Amino acid sequence: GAAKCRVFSP
Amino acid sequence: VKPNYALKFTLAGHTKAVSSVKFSPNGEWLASSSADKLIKIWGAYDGKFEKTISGHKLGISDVAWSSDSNLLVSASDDKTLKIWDVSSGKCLKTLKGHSNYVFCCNFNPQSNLIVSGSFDESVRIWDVKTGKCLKTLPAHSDPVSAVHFNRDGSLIVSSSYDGLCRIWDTASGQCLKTLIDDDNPPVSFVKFSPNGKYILAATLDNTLKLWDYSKGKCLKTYTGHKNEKYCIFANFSVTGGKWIVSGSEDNLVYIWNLQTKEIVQKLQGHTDVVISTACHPTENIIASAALENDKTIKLWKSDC
Repeated sequence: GAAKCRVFSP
Repeated sequence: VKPNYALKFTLAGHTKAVSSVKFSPNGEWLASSSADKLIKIWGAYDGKFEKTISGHKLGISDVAWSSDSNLLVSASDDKTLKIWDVSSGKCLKTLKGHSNYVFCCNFNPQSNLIVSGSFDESVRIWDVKTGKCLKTLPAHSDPVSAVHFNRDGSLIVSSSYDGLCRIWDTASGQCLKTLIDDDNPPVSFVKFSPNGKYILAATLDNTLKLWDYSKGKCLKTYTGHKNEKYCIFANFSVTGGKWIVSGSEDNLVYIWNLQTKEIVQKLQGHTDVVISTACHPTENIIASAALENDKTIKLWKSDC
């Protein structure tokens, strides 16, 4: 995956 | 006056979620980055697949063009950025130094600098020709969602999950401005207006705002879409009518009148979160791209 394509959170 | 964007092409081929689409400044190409670790180049006008560019070891969250449309920069979960010569597809540089995912990237207009933001909470400024990191800004206290240069490259705007937008002086690396809002929802996107006087900021309370950052005043808000989970990029559309364009978590593209804030069109056809949109620099053309259930890029065209 890529962080852009996952829910945005720490 | 309202636009009449109509679906023209649906581009398949990424094997995981798409993360971003950008038109080349010269209008010839669309670039897409994906969680599948690839960049794909498509013809902007015929939709024709041009080539696949690879080399990142993990997924890519963002891609950006140099001002002369000759280079691409990509930001990856593998903690690096990569500078690519587009015509050859060769990796020219690997930018190393972030300690977590690289989330966002951009060239400055001169295209001798790249700015990047990361989950490591820093904003880095990189020398394009050497690939050396010139500055590490301790920009935010949570992941950085977006970084963007203004029209002459003298300023950077950053946004973060921490709830802030910051305006930085590029040469000194000093913070000139911090936009603080009560309730401080995470900021999932920011960019400068085309004239560099305003910033467009998205927050994860389903809200886009147009701000006078020097005045610290909010001039416009745009609502009606769904944005609670993902960093969805928004655009100024300037080739015809003056629109605000954004993806949405309800699988639609939203288009607002910039001045009146009314919704002037909703584009339907995607089957997942529309994670990214881009506006063609000379034609009334929109590119949109979507997450895992869909994985396609769609091109839309309007008469205004």
